[PDB]
Order: sequence, then C-alpha cells, then structure tokens
Amino acid sequence: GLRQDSNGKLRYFDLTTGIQAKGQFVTIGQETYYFSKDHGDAQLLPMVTEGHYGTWVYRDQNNTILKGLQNINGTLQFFDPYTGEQLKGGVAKYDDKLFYFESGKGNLVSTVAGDYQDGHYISQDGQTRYADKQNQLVKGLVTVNGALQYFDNATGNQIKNQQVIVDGKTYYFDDKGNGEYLFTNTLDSTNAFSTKNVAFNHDSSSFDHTVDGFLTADTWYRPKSILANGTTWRDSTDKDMRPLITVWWPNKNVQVNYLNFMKANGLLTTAAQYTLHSDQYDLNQAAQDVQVAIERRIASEHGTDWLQKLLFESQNNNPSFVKQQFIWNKDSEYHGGGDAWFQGGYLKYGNNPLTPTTNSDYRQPGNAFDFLLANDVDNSNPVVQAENLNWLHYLMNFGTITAGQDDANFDSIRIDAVDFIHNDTIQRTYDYLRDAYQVQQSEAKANQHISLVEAGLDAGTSTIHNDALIESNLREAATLSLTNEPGKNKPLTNMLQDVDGGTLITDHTQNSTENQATPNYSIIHAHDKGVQEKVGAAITDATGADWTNFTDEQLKAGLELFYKDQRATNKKYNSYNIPSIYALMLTNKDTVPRMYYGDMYQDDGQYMANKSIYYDALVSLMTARKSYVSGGQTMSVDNHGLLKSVRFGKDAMTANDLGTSATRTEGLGVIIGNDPKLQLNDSDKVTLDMGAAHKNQKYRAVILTTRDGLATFNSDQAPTAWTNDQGTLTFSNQEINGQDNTQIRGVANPQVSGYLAVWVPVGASDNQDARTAATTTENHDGKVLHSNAALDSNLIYEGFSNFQPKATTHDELTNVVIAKNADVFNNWGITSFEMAPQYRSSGDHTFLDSTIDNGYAFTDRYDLGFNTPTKYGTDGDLRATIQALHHANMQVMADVVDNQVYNLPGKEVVSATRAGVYGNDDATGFGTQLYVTNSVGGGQYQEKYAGQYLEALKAKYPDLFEGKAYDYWYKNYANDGSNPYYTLSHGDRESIPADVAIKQWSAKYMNGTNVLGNGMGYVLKDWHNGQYFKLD
Ligand SMILES: OC[C@H]1O[C@@H](O)[C@H](O)[C@@H](O)[C@@H]1O
Ligand SMILES: OC[C@H]1O[C@@H](O)[C@H](O)[C@@H](O)[C@@H]1O
Ligand SMILES: OC[C@H]1O[C@@H](O)[C@H](O)[C@@H](O)[C@@H]1O
Ligand SMILES: OC[C@H]1O[C@@H](O)[C@H](O)[C@@H](O)[C@@H]1O
Ligand SMILES: OC[C@H]1O[C@@H](O)[C@H](O)[C@@H](O)[C@@H]1O
Ligand SMILES: OC[C@H]1O[C@@H](O)[C@H](O)[C@@H](O)[C@@H]1O
Ligand SMILES: OC[C@H]1O[C@@H](O)[C@H](O)[C@@H](O)[C@@H]1O
Ligand SMILES: OC[C@H]1O[C@@H](O)[C@H](O)[C@@H](O)[C@@H]1O
Ligand SMILES: OC[C@H]1O[C@@H](O)[C@H](O)[C@@H](O)[C@@H]1O
Ligand SMILES: OC[C@H]1O[C@H](O)[C@H](O)[C@@H](O)[C@@H]1O
Ligand SMILES: [Ca+2]
Repeated sequence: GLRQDSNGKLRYFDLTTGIQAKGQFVTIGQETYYFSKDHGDAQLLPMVTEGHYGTWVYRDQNNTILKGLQNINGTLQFFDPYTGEQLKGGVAKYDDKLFYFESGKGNLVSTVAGDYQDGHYISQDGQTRYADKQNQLVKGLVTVNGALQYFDNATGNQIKNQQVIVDGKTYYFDDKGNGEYLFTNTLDSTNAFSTKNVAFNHDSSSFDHTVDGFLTADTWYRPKSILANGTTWRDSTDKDMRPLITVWWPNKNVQVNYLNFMKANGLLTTAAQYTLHSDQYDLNQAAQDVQVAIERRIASEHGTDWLQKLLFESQNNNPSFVKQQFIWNKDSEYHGGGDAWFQGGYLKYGNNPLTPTTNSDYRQPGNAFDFLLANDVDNSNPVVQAENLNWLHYLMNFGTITAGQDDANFDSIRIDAVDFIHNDTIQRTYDYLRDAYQVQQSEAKANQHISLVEAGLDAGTSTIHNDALIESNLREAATLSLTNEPGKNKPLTNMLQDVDGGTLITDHTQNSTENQATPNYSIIHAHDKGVQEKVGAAITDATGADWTNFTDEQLKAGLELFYKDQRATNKKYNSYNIPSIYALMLTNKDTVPRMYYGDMYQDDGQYMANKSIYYDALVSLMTARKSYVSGGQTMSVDNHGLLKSVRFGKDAMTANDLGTSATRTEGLGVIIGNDPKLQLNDSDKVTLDMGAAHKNQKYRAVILTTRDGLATFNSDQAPTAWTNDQGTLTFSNQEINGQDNTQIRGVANPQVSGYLAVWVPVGASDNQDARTAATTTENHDGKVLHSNAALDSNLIYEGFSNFQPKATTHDELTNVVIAKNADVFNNWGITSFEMAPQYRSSGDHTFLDSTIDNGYAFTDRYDLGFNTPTKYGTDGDLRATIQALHHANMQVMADVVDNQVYNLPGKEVVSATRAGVYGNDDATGFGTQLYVTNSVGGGQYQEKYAGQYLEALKAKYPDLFEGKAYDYWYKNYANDGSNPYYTLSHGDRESIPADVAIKQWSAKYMNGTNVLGNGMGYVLKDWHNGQYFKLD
C-alpha cells in the first residue's frame, strides 16, 4: 500500500494490482495524497472542512477566497489562481499535467492526455480527425478548444454519439463529439467473503423486484450463504433475501456514496473518508464491514423491513438512497431540449436480443412528427391499425352497440394530433369512411360526414383527396393583426388572403369561383389553441401554480381574474377584437367556421350558465350568416386601414352580376378597423361596394360599434342606410340621417379596439335561408370535399372548454345540458356539433389533460362513462345527447385520439433512447439502455370490445384489410429561407389481420413513452462489458 523509500519519501502501490501510483491522487485512511508523476512522491492535501460557497467561489473560516487545487469534504476541486472562480466542465494543470473536473459539482475525476488549441479538424475516410500543431493525429481523451473529446487510439477517428470507457471512467460524447463525465467504474471483490454473497442460483425464485427476468436497483436476492448475527456463516434458506446493492454496485460513485450513507446512518464506524480516489480494496473491505452491521441488526430486528426503508424509501424529506444516485434518477436522463415539448421529452423504443416480448419490426413514424406525450402508440403496426379500425367502428356505432339505439351514433371524426400518427392509419381511416358512408360519391354524402384534422396543409394524407377539412391560417393572421393591444397589431392587409407557408388556401379579394379553395375550417380559439396558455398565465399570476398542475380552488381564482380581464377594455391576458374576428370567420367565403364554447360562455360558471361578454354579437353574426351570407366575395383595405368585406348574395359571384330574385335581400357588408384612435377627416368617405344587384337599396345594421361596446340587431328594426345608384353604401365621421352609432371612428372598449360594423339588406322574409343544399351530383375529380356554397353552408361548434368546473349535480353535467339545449344550436345554424373526447380521464395529473380531465388523457379508450360519469356524463347521458343533437338536425363528431394512452400500471423492459417530438434520436449521456416502462394495461372496456368487430368488418369491407398503394402531399422545407413546397409522395400500406385483439396494451405496440425518471442504469448490468443480468 503506502511505502517509504530509502530517502524516507512516501510512495503508493495499488492494493489490488501492485502498480505504483504516479501522477494521481489517492485517499488513504482519511488523508488525500497526491503522488508526483515523475518520482511518485507523496504530497498531503490538507482537508478543508469549515468555510462556505458563495460569490461561484469558496471561502475559509477566515472569510478568505481559496485558489488552486483544494481538498474540500472528500472531493478535489479547483479554483482559478487569479479570480478564484470554481472550475466545472474543464481541465486544470497540476504537477505539469492535466486533470478533468466534472461539470456537476466540479469534482476531479480523471487525467486528460493533452490540451489543444492550435490544430485543425480534418476528414479522412469519411471520419473526422484532429491534427495537432505538427500536423499529427491526436489520440485518446483530450480537450480541444476547451471541449472534452475522444479519438480512437488506433485510427484517430473522433468518437461521436457514444458512451466510452477510458482508464476506468465512463464518458459520453455527443453528436458534435463534445464529452461529459458520467461515472467512475469499479475496478473490481475476488475474495472468499464475496464468494459467499454470490447468488444461490439464477432462477426466478431467488430474486424479487424483477421485470421480464431483468434485475433492477430495487432487487433483493437470496445468496449462497448468510453471515448470521454478523458472526456465523450458514447456508441460506428460501426465506433469506438481501438487497443486491449491499453486495454489488454498478459504479464507484454508487459504492462510495453507499458507504458514506451507511456512515451517516450509523452502520459503519470509521474515520476513513471515502472518495472517488479511495483504493477499491479498501472500499470493498468497508462494504464487508457494513454487511456485518446489517446482519447483526437483522438478527436484532428479527426481520429486514428497516433495511427496506433505509435504502429504498424517502427519509427526512430527502430522496431515497437509490434516488440520490445519478444513474438511478432523472439527471442521467437529460430531460428537456427544444424538441422536448411536454413532460421533459421522450424515450423511443428499440430492439434487443434479450427482450423478445417488447421487440418490434415496426415503430416507423410515417409522418412529420412522432412523440407528444404519455405512451405513444405505434400506429404503423398492422395489429394496431386493425385495432384503430375496431375503435373507429365502435365510436361510429356507439349507440347501436351499447343500447341498440341507432340514432345515438357519431357521424364524423376529428383526428387529434394528426401529424403525430402514421399516414397508413390515416389513409385507412379514410377508406373506412368511404366504405361506410360513401362520402366519395357526391357532395350530398360527403357533407353528411364532415370530418376534420388538427393541422393545416401539412396534413398531406388529408389534403390529397380532401377527405377532411384542414385548419385555415385565419387564426394566425388574426393573431398578428387584430388580437393585440393598441400599437402591437399589424395591418389588416394580411387578412385579404388565407395563406399557409406561402401556399394559398383561398383569396378573399375577388372570390367569384367555386371548388377552387382547399376545404378548410377557420377559428380563432379552441380548447387548446390560444387559450390554455393565457389562462395558465392568470392562474400562475393570481396564485402561484404551474399551468399543467394546480388545485380546483387555484383554478377558480385564476378564472375569476381571467374574466375580470376579459371584460375590461385593457387586457393583459385576453385577446382583443374577438367579435371582429368572428365577423370575418362567419362572413368569409370558402371556409367552414368553428365556434368556440369559451368565446360564448365563461368557465367561472357551470356548462352554459354564464354568458361571455361576446355572446350577443356572436349570436347576431351566426343569425345573419344563415339569413344572408352567400354568393361571391370581395375584400380590400382602404387608405384609412379599414378592411371592407362584401358578400353579394346567392347567385351573384361578382360586383357586376345582376343575380336573381333571391339575391336582392341577401349578401352583406363588413367594415373592420384595428386602430382605436382612428378619425377620418370631415371630407373622407368609407365605401362598401355592395354590387349591381343592390342598387338604390335600404340596408340595416347587424352590428354597430358604440362607446361602451356593440349594438346588435337581429331584425330590420335597426339604423338604416341606403346604397346609391351604383350599389355603394357610403359612410363618414358623421351620422347617417341623424342616427347614433352610424359614424366611423376608432373606439376602445371591451368588445372592440378599432371599429366594427356589419350591414345587411332590408326586406328579407322571416324564413329567409341563404344556405345552399348539397347536390347528389357524382364527383369525378377524386376529391371527397369541395369548397363551395353548400360546404360553406356548414358551421361547426366546439362544445367544450378545458377549464369547465366539475358538475355538482346530474343537471349540471355538460352532456345533459347539451341535450336540453339542442334547439338553441340549430337556431344558430350549427350543422356539426363537435363534442369533447368522451373517454374517461386517467386522473393521473401528469399533464393538464389529466388534471382537468377533458378526455384527451385516458387509459381505457372504450370507456365513455359506464357506471360512473366522465366529466361530461355517463354513457346513457352521451347517447341521449347524440340523439337530441340528431333530432335537432346536427351531425356529431367523435374526437379520435389514436396518438397515445396514459397510466398503464404494468411494467415491462424495453430498449430506449432519448428522442424529441420528431422521432429524432437525441444525443445524450443516457445513450441507449434497457428501461423499465409503464406499458401494460388498458381497462375493462378495452378487454370487452377491442378486436371484437374485426371479423365482421373483414367480411363486410375486405378491402380495408388488404394492402394498398396511395398518394399524398409531402411538405418540404427549403433551408435557403424561402417558403415550403409540396411534392407528391407514394405510400403502400400493409395488409392487416382480423384475429389478433389488443385486449390490453403492451410495449410491442408502442413507439415510446415520456421520460419516467428511473435513470440510465435502473435495469442492472455490468458496465465494464455492457451485459445485462437476465434470469432463467
Ligand atoms: O448531475 C449533473 C451533471 O453531472 C455531471 O458529472 C455530468 O457530466 C452531467 O452530464 C450532469 O448534468
Ligand atoms: O492505486 C490506488 C487507487 O488510486 C486511485 O487514484 C484510483 O482512483 C483507484 O481506482 C485506485 O485503487
Ligand atoms: O426477511 C425475514 C427474515 O430474514 C432472515 O434472513 C432472518 O434471519 C430472519 O430472522 C428474518 O425474520
Ligand atoms: O422487508 C423485507 C422484504 O423487503 C421486500 O421489499 C423485499 O422485496 C423482500 O425480498 C424482503 O424479504
Ligand atoms: O414521412 C411523411 C412525412 O414526412 C415529413 O417530412 C413531411 O413534412 C410530411 O408532410 C410527411 O407526412
Ligand atoms: O393529446 C395531447 C394534446 O394533443 C392535442 O392534439 C389536443 O388538441 C390537446 O388538447 C392535447 O392536450
Ligand atoms: O403553417 C401554419 C399552419 O399551421 C397549422 O398547424 C395550423 O393548424 C394552421 O392554422 C396554420 O395555417
Ligand atoms: O330529443 C330526443 C328525442 O328523442 C325521441 O326518441 C323522443 O321520443 C322525443 O320526444 C325527443 O324529441
Ligand atoms: O345535420 C347535418 C346537415 O349537414 C349539411 O351540411 C347537410 O348537407 C345537410 O343535409 C344536413 O341537414
Ligand atoms: O469546429 C468545431 C467542430 O468541428 C468539427 O466539426 C468537429 O466534429 C467538432 O468536434 C467540432 O466542435
Ligand atoms: Ca405518435
């Protein structure tokens, strides 16, 4: 061990190997020594005990900042010789050599071979290498321009994206070759003591807390022999179980910490200080002394329950011993990053020869995105694709199946997170609807099953044949030009055309055609879009909580503030110009608008109890839409910055068309301003060109801007204005004919920040309906939907909000109120009622969705409220709602969530790598490891209904079970800064079976999971050679 030479100087020889320590540190008993690299001569580093960290620097009991190398509390640290700043993630020179200090705590962990700042990277043989000042290849572990790196010793190739062991330390090098220290390895005990700790055998009965035959950090085991009472070696009985981490450790960091943890909990008495620089022999020896105290205490306690608590459970509000270790906690999982959109990011499943039950031949994303949250479903898998059809069929026949109630079935779907599931499942979904409802035959069939997706033109399987509507760019455009406070709005010229990354959806300026635009829906808000983050902000502000987890009382208080703010003229959290934006949505041509519940009602009340301040204006616009809105469209922005939008009325596509007798009392004009300080000169005129069908005609207001808000009129009893002989209405800063609120001027109030007026022609009959019926004309162009008058005649209603409170009675339940109010929706002209997703919430609080239980986060996707209600009602309440809506002549939309499942309690082991939403591998210290995942479960109703309809579907619609070639649009981003562009890709979906049900999920049917925080080394292996422990 420690020897003196003939000169009296001390030298050190490794206890296990005999090798002399030169140019390295060693901890002996309680002292830490350095041994010179030349002669191997000892040098005491005096322990620094008393003092503190501050500013980072370290001071002594004398309030003095320390400098250079220091031995602080069993760690060696370095502090700049001048500034005294602590080094972390870098090298310092000592004894004319280089040592690396890890980035966490700044502990000295290793020697580095050289420091290079005067070389050049080069490529040779498609590798990167580095050539030093003398043009020589650099080898080994080095720093280059201040970055730890490693080059293969034989070739000089820079290692990238791998873990590497160098001199018994393990490091990770990223995608750019930049390195970080992970842990220090155990050198190795060989002794007779340890050979009695070896496992009795490798059978499953000798181990517990195992998963799929793998060992975990929590595993207890039966050894060959037990040192009873700390004195007598005996044979183990089947009832002798001891923890594996009392006799074995994955790395030196854990073994050192374990010994220290046992010192602090009074199971090991020594003045010896244990560090990363302690000799392995001594560490091993000390662990054996701990066994002694443990066995002695087991005998005393007649049991092992104290040991369980000591090692594996929290203590004095501290994490357990296990959860204090890097490889067994989230720190070794490297959460976060720009692509980690929710839940700290993802783990992508792979294959391993030892995990045959979780391996997969699929797991291709088949779309732009892959991961989002919770357990991501592998919708490329044929068996999954079949189970997607089964679930889809269940929802489209939900009343039939659950109660033999044929008028209680969903008619249409929303594909949630469409870009996050494989295109084959999306195309197959569309063939199902083709086969069941013949939507491709004619617009009559298509418009009875209006479906939509959560995406724009990027949903290429949805645009290629317009099987469903995509979202227009209205939301975004309006967010630039109208939603903002005074001074922060852009000009309204961006509202003239609806454009998605440079591609045109429709142009409002001079729209006189049909079947040209991409079938789309326009919105401003949705349960998620433009709401949850602004409500989140007000909760956080009013209380303190984070926007995805908080109490119902905190929620309440946040909403109190949210609505006081929504009702004010000046708005910190809320959108400006909401009525105006709706005005545009409800009058624009070539769109199906979708109204948002939360723009008409307030979540500080039960469902539909508390009207919003916008209620009356949005009613008046819906009402006018049905009565008046048809024909072509013009739009322009005048030199005062006012947007002028006109619809001509049925049968008139342009300002010059004379129309028909229907045209006279149809059409309307909209005038919008986003500037509340607008004032016109006395001589200025604002003109709306109503068209040749509307010469010399009396008009009346639907909306007028007042000082305090908006006046709304749902009959011809309203202020009036006349067109001239050309069909032009003319406004100015004066009242028309002595009528208040007919002037144009900027106003700032709770409902408008700028200006809004809507005018319609006088003299419409009480029953006037401007809408156009779909024809049974056969389509020939291969498109399902077509953007024309008939499709524009539709109107969608998104019938929920995330932040509705829980119902306190049956009559307060959402679905009960909906049913009771069915006629109201029809009166407003709603043709499609988009219901919330009706699946029972997992209730796990791991995301916003499972905290307010909106129905997006669920375990059992067939459970739509049986026995006990969801947030919205029971299964009986849901049937009653679907029936009421149908009887009030509306379709009802099922929100189809194929992307993920939550809270699967059953455990499995699968290979995992860190990954972002794109399905891209992240380059992290975690690397690729076997991982214990929460991947098995589902629930009663899945067990009951999954796979049950497949044989019947196969008999009835064989084509869906076959493979099939298909086309779709692919959105290409150009790196050169210009706009994205679309190319025609081809797909070939696989055939799929009808005879394998997914009664419960498991990992072989999943792409991955959100990070769980178990750590890179929770599944136990030998880190010297990388082999997993696996039982028989
Ligand atoms: O745990 C904190 C840090 O520990 C360091 O030794 C590692 O190099 C880092 O990757 C890690 O973030
Ligand atoms: O040679 C004695 C000891 O030297 C220390 O510097 C190393 O960290 C140990 O692994 C080794 O056992
Ligand atoms: O785990 C429970 C049992 O474990 C054995 O190793 C001990 O000798 C018993 O006294 C103890 O009750
Ligand atoms: O409390 C003692 C018991 O703890 C459990 O958690 C372990 O799994 C058992 O093997 C052990 O016998
Ligand atoms: O793999 C298919 C996907 O790849 C992405 O690169 C494109 O942006 C998508 O439009 C396409 O669906
Ligand atoms: O499924 C997770 C998320 O996906 C989105 O597609 C939904 O609209 C959100 O409300 C949801 O929180
Ligand atoms: O390119 C922007 C597009 O992105 C999509 O995610 C949105 O749903 C569209 O409203 C928008 O037009
Ligand atoms: O709105 C629900 C409808 O369901 C029907 O079966 C009832 O018999 C009607 O009275 C009712 O109009
Ligand atoms: O209730 C659904 C309604 O949707 C419309 O778009 C259909 O084309 C109408 O025939 C139907 O009355
Ligand atoms: O220029 C610095 C970069 O050059 C090279 O591309 C290397 O691969 C990378 O290690 C380095 O950071
Ligand atoms: Ca996915």
